[PDB]
Amino acid sequence: AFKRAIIFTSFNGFEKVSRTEKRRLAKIINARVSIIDEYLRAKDTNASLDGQYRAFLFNDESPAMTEFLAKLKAFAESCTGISIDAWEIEESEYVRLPVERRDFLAAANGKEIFKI
Amino acid sequence: GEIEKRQEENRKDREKAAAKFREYFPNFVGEPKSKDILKLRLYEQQHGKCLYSGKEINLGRLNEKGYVEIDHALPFSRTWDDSFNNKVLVLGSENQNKGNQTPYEYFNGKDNSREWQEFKARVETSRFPRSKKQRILL
Repeated sequence: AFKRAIIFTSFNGFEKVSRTEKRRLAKIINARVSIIDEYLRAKDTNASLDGQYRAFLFNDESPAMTEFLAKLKAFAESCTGISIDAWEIEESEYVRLPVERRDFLAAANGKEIFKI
Repeated sequence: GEIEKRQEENRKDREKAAAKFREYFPNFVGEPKSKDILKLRLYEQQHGKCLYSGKEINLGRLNEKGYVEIDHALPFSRTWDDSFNNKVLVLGSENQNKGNQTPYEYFNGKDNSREWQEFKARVETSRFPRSKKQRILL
């Protein structure tokens, strides 16, 4: 079945996240990004990563979704000031939501996977 | 080298894109062609919706003949040949009355119809290149 991994990354705490933590996050993200979903591309910056939702399309018949989620979670767990919250939502429900604030709404409307 | 560099960058882009395509569509026969990838990219760029009707596209059926099609939003009277990028994804059952009209024409732009307004809203919240958005809206 088609699903979206909804991911929300936020920089908690004033003990700023290092530039290399940002780089590591942007790389885990960009591993899933292709020309199909070029908009999802991440940079190692506040503007690109802090308080941003990203919605990653998966066919869950593939082990890919779980591998991706596993990497993000392990990564957040190694960090002190990068919080990651993850939800799943079925694609048929996702594409039915409004375009405006879609991912925020998918996050309110989906099943929560984890929050670190 | 510059040609060779470009070749190799384009192979990498396309392998990455094909890989996702195969993940999504494990029962699809053959390697995806450029047009198959393009249906998927326009599906994403249009937030999963037919650009003319605003109807949801069943991604499961994306490769079904008849179901969705790539159309030229404009006839060749506004693009001699290939000066555009104005390819849009539309459901099969929503693009027959259009003929050779532009979207402005077809959707009653001069009257500022509510359906013109909706079409315009779908174009502008799309992820199409800025220039594509403009071409499409006459």
